[PDB]
Amino acid sequence: GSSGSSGMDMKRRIHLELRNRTPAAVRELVLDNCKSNDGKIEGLTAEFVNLEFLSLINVGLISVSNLPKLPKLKKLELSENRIFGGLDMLAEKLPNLTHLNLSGNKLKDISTLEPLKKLECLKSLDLFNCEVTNLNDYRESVFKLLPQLTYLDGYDREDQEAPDSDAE
Repeated sequence: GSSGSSGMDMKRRIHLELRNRTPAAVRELVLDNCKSNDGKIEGLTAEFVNLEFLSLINVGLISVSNLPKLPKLKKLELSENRIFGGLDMLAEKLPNLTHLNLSGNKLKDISTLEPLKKLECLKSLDLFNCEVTNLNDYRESVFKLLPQLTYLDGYDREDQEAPDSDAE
């Protein structure tokens, strides 16, 4: 509720929130400081279809198959996760995924963004705290693979940091 409490299964928490109103009537819901089941979302329900803002950090997740079909959700905050690879389910699940943070994940290669080529909407992305960031010309090793990408690590092609307001 008011005082952030840790050590609570996803579903268990999500419930405390729904108490306000249907899970399909919500728009912004931060599911941070929660406990997932062996890295398997056992709460998030497709009902969130409406939801647009989804914050997932320090949740200790490894799988991204459970993720419900969210054709609306455009922003997906993901950090401090154990996502090594297999970012394909996101291409189909979130076909309109524009905002996606991949800083901190267990991505130590470029192939981890192979299935990301399908998504021609990804405007902004972050891959900080990753071995891939070290790879030779990593900045280019990502652009060449993902042409649709406009922003990389905050900065854009012109090497100009992203905006603050009125940002789609």
